[PDB]
Amino acid sequence: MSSTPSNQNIIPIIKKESIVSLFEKGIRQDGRKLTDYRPLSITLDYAKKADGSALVKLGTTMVLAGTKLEIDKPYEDTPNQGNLIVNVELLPDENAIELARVVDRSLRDSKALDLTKLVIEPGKSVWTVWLDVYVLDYGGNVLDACTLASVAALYNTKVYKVEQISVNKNEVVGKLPLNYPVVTISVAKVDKYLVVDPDLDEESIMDAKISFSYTPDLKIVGIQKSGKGSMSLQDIDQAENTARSTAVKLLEELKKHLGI
Amino acid sequence: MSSTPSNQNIIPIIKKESIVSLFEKGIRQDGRKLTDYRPLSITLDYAKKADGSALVKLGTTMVLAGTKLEIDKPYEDTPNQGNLIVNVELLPDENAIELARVVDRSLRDSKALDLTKLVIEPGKSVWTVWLDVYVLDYGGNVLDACTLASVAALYNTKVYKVEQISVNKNEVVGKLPLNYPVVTISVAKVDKYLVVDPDLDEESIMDAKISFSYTPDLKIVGIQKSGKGSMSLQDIDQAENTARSTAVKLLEELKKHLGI
Amino acid sequence: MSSTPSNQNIIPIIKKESIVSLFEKGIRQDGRKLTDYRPLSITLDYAKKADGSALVKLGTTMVLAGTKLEIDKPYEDTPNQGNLIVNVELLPDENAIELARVVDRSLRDSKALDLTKLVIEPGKSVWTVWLDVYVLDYGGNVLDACTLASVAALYNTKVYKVEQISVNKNEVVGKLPLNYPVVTISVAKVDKYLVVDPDLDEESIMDAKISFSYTPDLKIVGIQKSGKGSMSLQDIDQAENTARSTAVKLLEELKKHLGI
Amino acid sequence: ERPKLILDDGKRTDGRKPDELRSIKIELGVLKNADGSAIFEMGNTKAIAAVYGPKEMHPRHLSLPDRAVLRVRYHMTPFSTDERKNPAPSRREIELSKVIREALESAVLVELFPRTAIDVFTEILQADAGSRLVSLMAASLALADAGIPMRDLIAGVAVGKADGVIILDLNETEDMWGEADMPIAMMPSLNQVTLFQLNGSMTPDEFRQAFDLAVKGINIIYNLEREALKSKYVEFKEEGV
Amino acid sequence: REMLQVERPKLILDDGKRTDGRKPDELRSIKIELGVLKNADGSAIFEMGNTKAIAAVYGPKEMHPRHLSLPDRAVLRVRYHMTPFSTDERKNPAPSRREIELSKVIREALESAVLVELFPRTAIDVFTEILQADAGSRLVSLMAASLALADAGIPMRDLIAGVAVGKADGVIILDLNETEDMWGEADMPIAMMPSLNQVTLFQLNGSMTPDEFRQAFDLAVKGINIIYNLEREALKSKYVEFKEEGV
Amino acid sequence: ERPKLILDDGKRTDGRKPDELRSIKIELGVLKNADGSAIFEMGNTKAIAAVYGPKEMHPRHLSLPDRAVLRVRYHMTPFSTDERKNPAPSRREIELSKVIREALESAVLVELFPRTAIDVFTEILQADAGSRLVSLMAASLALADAGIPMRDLIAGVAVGKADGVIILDLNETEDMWGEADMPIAMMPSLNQVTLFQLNGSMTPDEFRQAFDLAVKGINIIYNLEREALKSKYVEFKEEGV
Ligand SMILES: [Cl-]
Ligand SMILES: [Cl-]
Ligand SMILES: [Cl-]
Repeated sequence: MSSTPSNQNIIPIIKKESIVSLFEKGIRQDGRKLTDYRPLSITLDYAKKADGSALVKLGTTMVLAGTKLEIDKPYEDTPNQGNLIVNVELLPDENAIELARVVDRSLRDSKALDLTKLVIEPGKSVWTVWLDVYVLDYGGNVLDACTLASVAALYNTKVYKVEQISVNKNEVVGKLPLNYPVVTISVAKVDKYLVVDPDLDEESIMDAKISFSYTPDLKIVGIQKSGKGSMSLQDIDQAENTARSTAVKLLEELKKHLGI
Repeated sequence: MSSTPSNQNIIPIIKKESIVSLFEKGIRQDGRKLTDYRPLSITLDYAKKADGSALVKLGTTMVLAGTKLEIDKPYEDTPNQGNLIVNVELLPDENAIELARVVDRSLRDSKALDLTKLVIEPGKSVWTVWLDVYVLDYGGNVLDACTLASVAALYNTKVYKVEQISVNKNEVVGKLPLNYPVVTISVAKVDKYLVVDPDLDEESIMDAKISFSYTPDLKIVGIQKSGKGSMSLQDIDQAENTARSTAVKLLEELKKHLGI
Repeated sequence: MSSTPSNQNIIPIIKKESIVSLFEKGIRQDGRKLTDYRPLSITLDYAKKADGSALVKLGTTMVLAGTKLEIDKPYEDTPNQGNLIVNVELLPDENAIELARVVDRSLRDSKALDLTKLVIEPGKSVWTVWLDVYVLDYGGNVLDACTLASVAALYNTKVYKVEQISVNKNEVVGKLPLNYPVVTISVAKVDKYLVVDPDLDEESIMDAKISFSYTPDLKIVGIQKSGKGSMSLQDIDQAENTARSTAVKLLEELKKHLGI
Repeated sequence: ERPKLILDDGKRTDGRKPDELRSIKIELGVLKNADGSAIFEMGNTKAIAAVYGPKEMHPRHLSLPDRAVLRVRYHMTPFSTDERKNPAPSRREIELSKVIREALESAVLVELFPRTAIDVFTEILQADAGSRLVSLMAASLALADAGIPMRDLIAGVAVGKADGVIILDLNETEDMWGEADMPIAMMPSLNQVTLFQLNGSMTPDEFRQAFDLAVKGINIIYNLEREALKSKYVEFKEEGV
Repeated sequence: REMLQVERPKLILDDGKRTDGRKPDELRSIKIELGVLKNADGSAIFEMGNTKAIAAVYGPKEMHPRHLSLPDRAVLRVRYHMTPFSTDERKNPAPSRREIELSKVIREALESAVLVELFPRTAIDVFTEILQADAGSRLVSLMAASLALADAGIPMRDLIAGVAVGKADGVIILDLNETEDMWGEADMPIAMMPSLNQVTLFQLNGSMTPDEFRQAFDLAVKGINIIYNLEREALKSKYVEFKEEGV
Repeated sequence: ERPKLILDDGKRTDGRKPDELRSIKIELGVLKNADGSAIFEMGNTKAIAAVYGPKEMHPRHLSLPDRAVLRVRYHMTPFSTDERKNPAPSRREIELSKVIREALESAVLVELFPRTAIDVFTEILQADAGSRLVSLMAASLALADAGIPMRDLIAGVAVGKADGVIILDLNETEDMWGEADMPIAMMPSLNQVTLFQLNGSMTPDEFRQAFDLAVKGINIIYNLEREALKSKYVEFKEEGV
């Protein structure tokens, strides 16, 4: 059963008009443009007992992603692939599940992580990558921060020596078979305006938002519409245009944080 | 924990008396006699991706049953038996469990379906018959419709070729080892009257109902009293008499639908 | 999520003062001293289909503990140990879990039960001891009754012949590898007084209670503070002193019930 | 390799004749903190029942404006059987809880206590067949112990068919290997049937014969229940109907 | 090395045709019927090719636990569910992560159409059951729901129509097979309130260039517009059959 | 095979003496959208705590007429240990939640906010033993950060016994292989014990010695908490009691 959340904090018309009035001048409460991202922090290896981890601060949103690698028999429905299991927790479900799956899809479909290179003994043993993503501070646009946290954690992930049957956790053999990073860009429809990386207030007044996932060459790798409202054809057209030219900047910044 | 349903639709004394007044003249709202069944439709192979299936319309009650066959290792305690798993879902639990078990019991105890003939390699591999029964429209006397849907689905079930280890789903080898159909007849006690196949209104005013399951040679194969009220000794005596002579008609009709 | 119980039976100041006034004279409602235990009954083999069992009456608190033995493959992270699984049910959870774990801890850390002597085939097969503890009557100080019921149930436990692969439940080979009984003594802080074995009323007015577990040679084997309130350093100091000299009496009485 | 269930002196695996009840033991007011309680024993089937009396209901939307809600729990302790039963409620335990609740709803005068809940908790301490009935009777008696107004007491027995032979009050052996198992429960003074189930197979004739035998058994049990109500304790050694 | 032809099958074949013989711009056959459940307030069965869904609406009603209700709106309760015998291998009846997400996605889609403000403190129940899955089930479910709501007489901005548009062998195609979903480069379910040109559901799994995205988007609109007319007709006649044809 | 814990030299596996605390790091107001927050670190044990301040309670029947309800969650992230922990709450996690809640209930002046809920969420980011305490302290400090009135701050340490030797503030190494593990927490200014547990084994004497050593450790931690309150950030390198 999926039902309309009864907890929503319905945000008065007067405050909404305030924000719209600013959009009309092409500026937001925090002072950024309609197409700007919030400030981005990435701290790698924040969670020491994780195989790889990342703390992401995007505005007031905080997400800690952490990886854990384990040896498993491959699933008999995918004999020459390792496993990726993505999991999201909100702390301040259903939204958690959506987030996990959207992030998953964008990592899997893009082949950003190559599962076929996680095979150890074909049909006998493969690597399972548990990716656990913890939303510590809900500041709006959680999805984009989750993607960034997940990608960063993966890139931070150390792979260990394999005693062949056993893992040796003090000899670091290498890293994950990663092809490229990926970014997800969310564009919110508010009134007649499109706004990139909506904050908490912006999310509560939006009609809907749409998230685009991109690879570095700028191929679209996932799309997810979100929210109780609708969006026009041309809104979506412009949103992806906007999303794409934002993706370039965000990818560059991500790479600086990762050490490319 | 089992508790008195708080949603329970309490039906005014005035309307109850209306219906009783009709019973006193030996007739019901829909115009049938106290011992009549509602009109019966059966559509076989309604759910195409099922191994066998049946859509049953009994009055306004709709039930779709569907079977699915899979190869399993037998239980260590039942080494020379296939498996039957019955499952019921109400869509408009506990009642769902009761229904599933009552239907199960009547199919199993009667040996209508012979589990010992579902063995492939003894102790190694057997057929599991998953029977999933979906109540789509709640029009009263759901149990009787479930039995009908279940029996029909089983009779509609195609068995596939066995590559010996593997199933071949485009060569139909035969059908289920069925001995005979079974029917369940429900008799409702309303005031001082007994009524066969109670509708929605009838069920809400009844003291209790009692369901009898019969084989074609009219052996009793399950009994289940139902409802928050009680019933006298002689009520039950008459009820089974009534149920039995009803069973004959219903079995005939069922057979016509099944192609005997 | 753990939250303050909203059902709590808040007991009026007037009644609390009544009880405190009695403590000031060094006596309680039932007439015992501050350091006295309630009357203790133990009935062994109360649950016949259990491998070993005990019914404990401590004041108005009733606990029935029962054991069940089964052959299992040992856990990977414990290859030369049998298994102990303790489970508590309140009938009149979280408190149930706490109780189960506290009892478990005291049995396990003490080596009152020796798990390493429950190995049959090393690495292949071991005994699993399921200990199920049912609180039938909540009369306060349930933990101490649980320990007593658990200990007694273990001592009452018959072990069966092992057909080597199969169990033979009509040849009793021996008993559990038990080193000694263990007792838990609870001391409640009420106002400025310390009270042993608090009853129902006493528990509802206490600041907090603290439970000590002892072996016959009077080694401390577990400690658990309980309750919404706090306790001073010296309170705890005195509590353990009191608990220990109580332990001696209780162990003697326990042994009489068990036949030493 | 099944067991012969009737030997050729006409007796059953436990030495009983087809018309003999198991030994019965009943005691009331055994739990201090409950509003009413009872222990009931038929042969080796033991059940305990606690009633927590008419009381305002926790979440009010779940209460009824004209009646009390009955909350019934049928549960088997893990050590009630030969192999350990999982404490988690089984599909069987869920169905019996409902069946027992409905049975009690037909007896208890719930209209008298609007917006309240009556809690009935049952625990099987030893299962030797017929536990659903022992549970129901214990419940019935615990309710009387709580002074909760009812139409009548409830008495029950499983009647069945062994080796073509109609028998009264079944063993686990008889339940396991018999052709039929028919638990029946009534409010005996009213001749009102409260619980009625059959698993297995019977001809209408056999059904009617077994039905008659259950009544005689029920009537005996009923007198014992009545006596347990006055003296709080009743022992009854096995004997013929 | 040289004998090792690939493993994935071709999806665009002879002429310009797909595995089921359709052209890239052709819908599957459509069947719609309304008022099929007597005890629901509104109901509909929807079929796109071999995808069958049934939807029941239990109309505006006061809500069970009141703290869960809303002071200004109706709460939508939506269930997307697949019957165990809807696919080739038996699906577990227990809700999957996929089923939970799609429940949400479909709910939000309906929330944008249904005028919930009209019924404060009430719940509208929408139960969906996939009877046969052949791809595009999330859309078939949503449309069946939309139509069951209209059958219940629940006021809405517009009806909802949808199709999965996708990419097969570099070719942009309309309304996907099981096969096309399972082996295609892209799968893009899109749903609108067509009269308003308002997009109600929008998802893409797989991969596309912005250009391909825009082309696919155009094709979905033409398909949606055809489906929409059929919905409209189903509303008047309670029953509509449509054999496959080109956009 | 099984580690030695006191080397010839009298030092522990991490080079500490028996009377030395691990390094401590504390920071406050780290979460923007919480009413109060704190990160606490003892050696390699990291915990983050968020408080969502006094607020009217969702379902009212669950609220209290005279007090606030404390809702406490003790949780370990899956990547806090060496082997991945299952995110689903363990029996351990459920018990510790309760133990921590009771600990806080003795400190927080809940009477001040009737009909309200105070939410306290704890997350262990790295477990290296003593996590239940680090959690509790982080909670305590997050409450202070939210300006929630309390009797005192809470400070704690696990004291224990290694190789017959009483030691202060345990490793996972010492926890797993030691004879005793005794987490103790107080409101230090009031000398009131808030949390008290022992797993393992001790003579009364050893118990009393260990208890004294915990107090000195607690007193050092307490001063750091006090300082963290003023400056929002405190680092403390390891040293002797
Ligand atoms: Cl039974
Ligand atoms: Cl789909
Ligand atoms: Cl810890």
